[PDB]
Amino acid sequence: SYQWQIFYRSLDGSGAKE
Repeated sequence: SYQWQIFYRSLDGSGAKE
């Protein structure tokens, strides 16, 4: 239920960090 948990999940590597 979060931006990443919902988006990043689909994104191979959203966050720049490892």
